[PDB]
Amino acid sequence: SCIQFTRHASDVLLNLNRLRSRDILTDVVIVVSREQFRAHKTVLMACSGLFYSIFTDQLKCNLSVINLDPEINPEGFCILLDFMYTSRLNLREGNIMAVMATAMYLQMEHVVDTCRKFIKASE
Amino acid sequence: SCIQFTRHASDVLLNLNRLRSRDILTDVVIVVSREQFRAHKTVLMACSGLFYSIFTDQLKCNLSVINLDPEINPEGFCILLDFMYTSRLNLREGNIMAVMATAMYLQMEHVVDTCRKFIKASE
Amino acid sequence: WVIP
Amino acid sequence: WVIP
Ligand SMILES: CSc1ncc(Cl)c(Nc2ccc3c(c2)CC(=O)N3)n1
Ligand SMILES: CSc1ncc(Cl)c(Nc2ccc3c(c2)CC(=O)N3)n1
Ligand SMILES: [Cl-]
Ligand SMILES: [Cl-]
Ligand SMILES: [Cl-]
Ligand SMILES: [Cl-]
Repeated sequence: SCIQFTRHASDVLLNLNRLRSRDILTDVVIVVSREQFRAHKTVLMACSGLFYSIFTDQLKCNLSVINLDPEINPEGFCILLDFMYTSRLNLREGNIMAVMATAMYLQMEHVVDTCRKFIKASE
Repeated sequence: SCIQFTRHASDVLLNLNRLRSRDILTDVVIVVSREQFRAHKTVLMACSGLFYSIFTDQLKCNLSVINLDPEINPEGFCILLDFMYTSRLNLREGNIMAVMATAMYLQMEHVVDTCRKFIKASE
Repeated sequence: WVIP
Repeated sequence: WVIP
């Protein structure tokens, strides 16, 4: 018999992004080819199958620095990190291959699906 | 020129609640009249003006235990904590006064607004 | 607010 | 996915 506030999840995510922009309570640095990205472990886990697996590991859950595979493009990661905190994906002809490859590695199934669809439309 | 994934914010919140239910990466205990509630500081800040003020304080941001005012009802807090992680509010005739008072203390403006409206309808 |  |  609950009532539901429609905008609550969006408002929560907006506030989480405000904390990220001000670097408040960020607890991990993600290193991508020497580029560094600060974030909240819980948000990373909530959005990515890879971060979920990493931070549920009894040893890795305590790491303050995570280094990604050297094949990962920092711009592709930056676009996906922005998507995690906003629901908005900056998908462009020039970045779609790097974004799809990064989303496959991060295990972000819905992003992989839209990249596959946008690539299929261009062929 | 971004695209947006409609269900992303809801999916993030659903995963954050799954982490809460399994006690994964919870970093604070909220004490309410001897009852204890584990949660994520970032989610508490994202939902409440009071927790936002507490965890942006340079000394309180480092506390693992927060004790609420003894007038706060643990059931009212439990209902609001559930709302924070799900967007669903279990508002009933028997709990509405305790829920409104707790939401006013926690500074959860949208919850206070619906309680005021539901109380006004009953008079 | 809505009835979910 | 939508155009926001
Ligand atoms: C599966 S239970 C669960 N519980 C809590 C969390 Cl934080 C979590 N995250 C997560 C797992 C897998 C995937 C994603 C997030 C996005 C995606 O495409 N795949 N999962
Ligand atoms: C104001 S900027 C901001 N930035 C980040 C966060 Cl985590 C935050 N939370 C917060 C502040 C005030 C209120 C709420 C959340 C809910 C409510 O009713 N009032 N605010
Ligand atoms: Cl480390
Ligand atoms: Cl996704
Ligand atoms: Cl403490
Ligand atoms: Cl609210």
